[PDB]
Amino acid sequence: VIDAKGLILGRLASSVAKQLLSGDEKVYIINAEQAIISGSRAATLREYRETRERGATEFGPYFPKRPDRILKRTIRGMLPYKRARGRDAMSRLKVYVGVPYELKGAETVTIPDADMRLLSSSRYVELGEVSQKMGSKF
Amino acid sequence: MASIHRPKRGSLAFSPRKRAKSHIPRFRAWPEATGEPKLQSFAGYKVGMTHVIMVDDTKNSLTQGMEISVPVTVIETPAIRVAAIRAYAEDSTGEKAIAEVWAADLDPELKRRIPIPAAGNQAEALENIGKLIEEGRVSDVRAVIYTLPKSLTGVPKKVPDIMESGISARDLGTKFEYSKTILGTLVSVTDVFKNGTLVDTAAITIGKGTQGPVKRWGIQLMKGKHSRQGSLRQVGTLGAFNPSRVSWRVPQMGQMGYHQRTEFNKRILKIGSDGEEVTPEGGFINYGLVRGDYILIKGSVPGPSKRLIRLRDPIRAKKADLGEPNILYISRESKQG
RNA sequence: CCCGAGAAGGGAGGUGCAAAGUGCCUGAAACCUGAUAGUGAUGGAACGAUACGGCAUGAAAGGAUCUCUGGCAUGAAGGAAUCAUUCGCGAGGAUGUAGUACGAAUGUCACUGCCAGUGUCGUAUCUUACGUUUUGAAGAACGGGCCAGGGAGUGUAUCUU
RNA sequence: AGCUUGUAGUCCGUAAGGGAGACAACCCAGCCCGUGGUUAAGGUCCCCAAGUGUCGACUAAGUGUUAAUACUAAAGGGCGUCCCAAGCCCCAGACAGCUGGAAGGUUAGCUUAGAAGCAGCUACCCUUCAAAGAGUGCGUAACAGCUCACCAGUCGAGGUUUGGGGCCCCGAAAAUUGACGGGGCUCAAGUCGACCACCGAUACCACGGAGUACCGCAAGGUAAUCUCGUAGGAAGGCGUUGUGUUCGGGUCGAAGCAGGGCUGUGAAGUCCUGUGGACCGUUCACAAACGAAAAUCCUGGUAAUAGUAGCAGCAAAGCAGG
RNA sequence: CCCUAACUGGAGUCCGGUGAAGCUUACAUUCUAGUGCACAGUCUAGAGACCUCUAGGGGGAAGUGAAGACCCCGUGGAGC
RNA sequence: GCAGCUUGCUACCUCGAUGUCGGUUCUUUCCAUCCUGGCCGUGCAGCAGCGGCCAAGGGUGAGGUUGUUCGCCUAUUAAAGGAGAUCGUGAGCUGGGUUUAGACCGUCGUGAGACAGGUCGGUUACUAUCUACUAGAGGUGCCCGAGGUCUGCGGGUAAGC
RNA sequence: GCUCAGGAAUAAGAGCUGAAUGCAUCUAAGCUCGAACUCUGACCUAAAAAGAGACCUCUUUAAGGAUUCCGGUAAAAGACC
Ligand SMILES: [Mg+2]
Ligand SMILES: [Mg+2]
Ligand SMILES: [Mg+2]
Ligand SMILES: [Mg+2]
Ligand SMILES: [Mg+2]
Ligand SMILES: [Mg+2]
Ligand SMILES: [Mg+2]
Ligand SMILES: [Mg+2]
Repeated sequence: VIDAKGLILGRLASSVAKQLLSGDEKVYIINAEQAIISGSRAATLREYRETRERGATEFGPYFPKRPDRILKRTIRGMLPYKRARGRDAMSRLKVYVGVPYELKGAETVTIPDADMRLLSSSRYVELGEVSQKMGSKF
Repeated sequence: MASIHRPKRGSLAFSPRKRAKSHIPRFRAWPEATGEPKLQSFAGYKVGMTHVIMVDDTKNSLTQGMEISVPVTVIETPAIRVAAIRAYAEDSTGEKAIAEVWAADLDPELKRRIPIPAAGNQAEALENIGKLIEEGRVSDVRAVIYTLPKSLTGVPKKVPDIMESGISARDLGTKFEYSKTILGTLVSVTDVFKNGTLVDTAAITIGKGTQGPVKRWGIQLMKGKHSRQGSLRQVGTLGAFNPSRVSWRVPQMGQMGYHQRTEFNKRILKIGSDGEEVTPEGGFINYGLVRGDYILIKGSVPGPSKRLIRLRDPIRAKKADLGEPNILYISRESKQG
């Protein structure tokens, strides 16, 4: 299992996507609600608001609201989910808000690359804040 | 092009407009408890309409202190039985049922709806729920009630209707204790609502079958010379050249009626016990005559006669405590001719 | 002879080398009915080419130093890993190990009973049909529903090579 | 003006294959078939093969992440931030503050009463002391003080004026929902100056094979200096029907038809199995009513549409029993 | 007409019998932007989409009917 | 400098047909804000004005002339904003104008005839194959078999102004 | 006949703290308010949510479901009660 406590969003997603595609057992991202998204507050909120309200009702883009749904969607883009390889990879990913009971006390590991300590300044927001600004109870 | 502006035809806050999946209204939101323990809902069957002459007492109203005529809907409310207790758990993904305990004694006619539960665990299951609440897992408690339509005569059915209600208290322990006290008993309408208070009503509306755009959305007919050219009750245009599709917001034909609707701030004018005080000569049309206890509601109520009406205490009321209405005359004229 | 209302038609049973059963020689395709193989109700398209797999078939006309798996000898272009010395702020370089171990293929000795081929499905790369008019065609330019057959530089005189 | 008309080179037309998101004519490359190897353009976080590579700085705007390009916004400004140079004052003491001073005379010339430093001539209103003024402003008929300019005590280290550059910000508003190719990216997965390793074509190298050009009596020899192709020119072959001639096959099963095996670069040939029941080839030559996928082609057969429209409108006619 | 409502008979809807024709290279469950002979269901990148059937009005297929009647051209015609 | 909402310029697509102007019906988008919400300045006492900034949720109507768009006028009103969608919308409607064949008036021509001037008259085709949408059903997938009661990933809203 | 708010985070804007630039300064970090906008709260729909759900009861040659029959709070056919 992978703990998303204080990790960059795209860096984490890229690493997880590649080592899903390499072919192994399934992976678990827990605490997927305090992942970091570097960038100023206003710009992040603006971009996510425009992403949220963009579709048409019958067939438009249905961007999710829940935090783990957002993280799953972010990983979904770095992956050929229309092919068979990509669909099989998407079948082996499980991102949880908080800690599920069955993964309680499980052994964890982290991506040493995606670390908020590796950031120049203090210009970032946490994923749960954007989730609540988009109107989600988690 | 100098266009003349017009509000949109009909409301899109109720779409899609499809048949209700059940014949029993379901409540999505329960109010906040502000008093001693009690149920937050009740059920009954609609009969018909009359009018009463009551001394006006609405504060600050123009017609204060003088007689007025008011339309009222009479609703038959035989006593209900509290048949089970259900416990819910809160987590990230919302509430989740985690336990139920049924009453030992039940009506034999409940076998028509579901097979009768057998008396297994009653004390042990209740203490199990108590231990769960003691270890802080349970968040709220709900009661399961059903009606007993066999006592009425104007309603042909003899099979009960099962639904879930809510208990009103300021603590989970109090709700559990009250639910234990009232489990497996008969609750009368007077134990839930006080005379003169407001309520919210839900019910399935009258069904009209498939209807066209004019009667379903209230669009305009074709006027003048266009009224005799081939299209009179059809819609004008289905869309523009681009986008090359028909929008879901364009009026079209389909199901009309038999949806679930809610009415707000209906006042209760009288809690009765004897049916001879409301029954007109010759009885109500297509129903018969009232036999049990009833209740008078100011205004109209969604749904036709012989339909189940659910009641819950108000969720968006404004006005303060009103008081007991002063009913002077209740019309018992024949509804026929 | 049996069924059938039957001068309909069907079944059984005969004639004839052979049903060729009356507009009856042979009896193609489009189209229609059934059966068999592959696939199939979470799925993206010029309907295919190339390589690798699943399932089904592989009697004749195709292979028997042939199919499968390995050993040994020679091996063109190319050509490491490992270790040591040394240079560089560093990622790394140079020399030696070494043109060595390997390397398309060419021969040879055992081993095995399959391989070639055909149908359909899956995975990876690539491709927006065909003729024509056009500077430019996948075109929102024109032509064709489909199948069979028919369908377009020929003769006399004269000149030139 | 993706306008019109010239000119030099090279291309598309008639040009594959590799890379640019897709791209007639932009970059690498001009191409017979098969196998191995190394590179070009371009790239190396994931989609996607190979770097979460190295060194030194910049950007805080999601700016940017777009060789050329018909696809990318300007003048002007910025005490936004990063650099270079030039002057000026400077620890015996520069700037911002803490302070007061700005007293001599004047109430300056002023008619309105009054514009008494602040409507309207003048001039430093003191010989003199840091300061002392014809002087801005709260006040201000006029003033007046409070005090402007202007210096003085005070702290205790750098301060200040200009010019030339890099990036960014404002200037910056459009109509279905949405385009760095997408996800995303902040000491970078952006920009600038350098560097290292690897990936990546039919290019280049090696081996085998086909054809062609030219020479040679033949055997065979040479080809880094041969292998793209529309209009078009030229050479050699396959097939259909028949005639002259040579050699044959067939009721122990000809032609034809359906499906298969092998040969040939190919037009095509030959053989096998099922059906069929009477004719068919071959050597050397010669002939033609000689080869079809297309003409809103001609004739015949037959689909979908589809168990659909119609069987109502001007004369709505039938029911019981036998 | 404001502003539409109820009703009547014939069709339609449902069942039995009878029984055509016209568009058609192929495939096809789509939507947005770009690109492209500058107006794409099929290309490029995304977003969506379980399959079959019935009813319904006509948004799109630059829907079908048809070698443009408007303009020009032809050392083409006719009438006046 | 921006927009492409007026008129020009060009000739890249369409002549084996992409059915014109205005109005009507219905849906949607933009903001460069007419009213409604919030702020700043004033040569803003109050009332009411003038100028600017944020904001596209809701509203933006009834009539007389005219085919008209445009524009003028009338009485209300919080205000009676402007544009885009093949100058949205004819397999939805209308046919007033323009754009056929008939005739009259004026002006041109010797004349047949013409006007870029006026006036009167003058046929609106189709049984929906595919897709999209609006509603109603039958399957298969997940699943011990069946029934019941719930949760809520998501979708919609102007539900009030 | 009924037809509300309240709250969270914000735009223009108004302030607090505060240095670069000893002072001053709404801004460079940080913080507090602030719209008919946005979100939440009401309301309608929603296990075909492919992570394809939770709980309870009855019963596995049964529970139960359909067809026939008498009907309508429903209804184009189906479905529904
Ligand atoms: Mg040409
Ligand atoms: Mg032929
Ligand atoms: Mg060329
Ligand atoms: Mg190319
Ligand atoms: Mg040629
Ligand atoms: Mg033919
Ligand atoms: Mg000529
Ligand atoms: Mg139309």
